[PDB]
Amino acid sequence: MSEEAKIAIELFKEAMKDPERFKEMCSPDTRIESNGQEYRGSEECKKFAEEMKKTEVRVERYRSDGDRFEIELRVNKTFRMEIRMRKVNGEFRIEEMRLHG
Repeated sequence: MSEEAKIAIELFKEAMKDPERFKEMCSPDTRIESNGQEYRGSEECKKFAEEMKKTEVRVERYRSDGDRFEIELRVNKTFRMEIRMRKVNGEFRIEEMRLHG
């Protein structure tokens, strides 16, 4: 429950700190939407992470399912971020994430 997400939340937060670590988390399934602009796939997501490197994160909301985790964050320039992740073999994949600020 709390722990898995913590790890999952922390991993994303740690991935926010390390741009290349973020590149690892992505799969071809990954879909990202930012300001009406869409990024989809392994390569495209890694390409997104580089742009995000140019940037105090607060977790406003969190939801838990065994397979998948839905997380809603506050980015602080202030923005709101929603992330959906699925746990695969002790590793976490970013199934989707949308940043609407």
